[PDB]
Amino acid sequence: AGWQSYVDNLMCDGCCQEAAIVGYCDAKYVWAATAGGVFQSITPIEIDMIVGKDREGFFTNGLTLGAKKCSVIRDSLYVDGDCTMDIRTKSQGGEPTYNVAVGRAGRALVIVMGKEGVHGGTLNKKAYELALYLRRS
Amino acid sequence: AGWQSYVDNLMCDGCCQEAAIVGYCDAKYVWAATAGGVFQSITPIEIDMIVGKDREGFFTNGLTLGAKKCSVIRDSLYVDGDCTMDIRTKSQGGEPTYNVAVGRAGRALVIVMGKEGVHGGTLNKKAYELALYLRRSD
Amino acid sequence: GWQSYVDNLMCDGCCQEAAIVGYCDAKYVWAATAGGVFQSITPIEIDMIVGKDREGFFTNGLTLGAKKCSVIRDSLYVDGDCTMDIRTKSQGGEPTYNVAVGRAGRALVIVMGKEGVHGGTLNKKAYELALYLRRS
Amino acid sequence: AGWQSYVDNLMCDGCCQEAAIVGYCDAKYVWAATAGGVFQSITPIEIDMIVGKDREGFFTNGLTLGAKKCSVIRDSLYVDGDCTMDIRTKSQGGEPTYNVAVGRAGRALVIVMGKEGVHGGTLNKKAYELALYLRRSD
Repeated sequence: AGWQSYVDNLMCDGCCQEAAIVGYCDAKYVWAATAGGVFQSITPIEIDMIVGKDREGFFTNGLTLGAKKCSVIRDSLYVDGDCTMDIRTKSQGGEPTYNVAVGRAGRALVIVMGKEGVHGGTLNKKAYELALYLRRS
Repeated sequence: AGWQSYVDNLMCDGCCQEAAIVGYCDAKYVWAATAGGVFQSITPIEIDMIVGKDREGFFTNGLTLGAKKCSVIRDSLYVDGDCTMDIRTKSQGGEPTYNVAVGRAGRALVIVMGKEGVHGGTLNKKAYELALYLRRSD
Repeated sequence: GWQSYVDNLMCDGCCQEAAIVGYCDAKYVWAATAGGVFQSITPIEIDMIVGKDREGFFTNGLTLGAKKCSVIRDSLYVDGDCTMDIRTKSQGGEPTYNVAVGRAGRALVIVMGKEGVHGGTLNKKAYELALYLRRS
Repeated sequence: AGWQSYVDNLMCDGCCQEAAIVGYCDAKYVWAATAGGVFQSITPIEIDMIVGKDREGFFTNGLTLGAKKCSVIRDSLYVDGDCTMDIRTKSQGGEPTYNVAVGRAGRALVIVMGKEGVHGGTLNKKAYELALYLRRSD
């Protein structure tokens, strides 16, 4: 019912270490996120970079999510028949990189970070399905 | 009971130049394909490379479809919650490349080749959607 | 072509008739299986199906290609659904057949099952195609 | 993650006054259900009546869910392409009847009771969708 339950739904199958529902329109802030993760720290400026008119800048300079440096693998956020972005965190102190997927609905963004080893396709479709569901709703 | 029916409905929105339904189990061959395209010439050996246990050999050496040299962008064919593969044809003398998507249903493979400029995400969800429809209709 | 979707619905063999009919601007049969009553669905009949009056057809019934029918369940505009469970009427010594309507964006998927084919089978058949057309 | 979360998923959109996930095979009992409702009281005997070989007895004598007398509107639990039952409670002390839908997955039953005025179609598809989802998993 609440947005936290939507995060619960995303975290249910166990392949995500974190999940979040983030507004990108007139309620541009984190609606709900996994407690204690980095998504709780996603800023309005970071959201702008994700949904911005410029779809080439993030490929050159990357982007941050909750101040976590990431790289863009594929941008399909505004392409025909899709509404996703495949991202991957940058490895720091020997840590493994993590896949991230964004699903864009009409008012919010579905963001998921996979646990170590989880494939981008799994996250892509997870993000896609909830985005589509929110769109009909 | 015609699979040529499905390829027609894949060619509707006009973003594809080719479309095909290809088996990868008992009926390892093209069931239906765009007339005049390379998908029409997909050999059993090629189907094997697509659905094989080896999910690294094609990234290293690429794969072919109807003999056309291609590269694998992403493999999500057997990964949790997905059933697609993002492919892209290679250029010989500067000609435009074309994105390709594979959608794995029960015993059938949905394969679509986009026109110039059509994004992989578009084709990925195009193949994904038809595969999902086929799976749900067990 | 829409005639591709109707011949698609005839694949599994549980149906004796299938059709794609418009209910908005293009209010007429787009495609139908040849030799059946569905080819003859009129705009007046499409109006009853998709009408604002969701009680009229229960009291007096409805017709598809002039075939007299009774509405079992109306889920066309209800939340989470987009179907209608119909059943043709017997005009004497004839077996009845179930019919299901699936409402997509601007189209209407209509399927008539053969004798013995249960309504739930047809309901999900229409539901699945309507869902595919919607998501796509 | 747990079973109560699946119940939470079913209750999210607000059209259900109650929801539950009930095992019908080797773990034939309520796995999770809405706190304080009637589904919490679903017995193994009631479960057997729902999934039993006899698909006609319940139309004649009705059936109970948590001791609550109900009637069967439609049985599609084992028909081709479907996996649901459309049930409806019987009105007692002037109260309104409530629609109920049962969706059958491989090992469990998705059961939902609509609020006053909620249509059978809504519950039918809600139950159908989660049962199909559970099936993709088991």
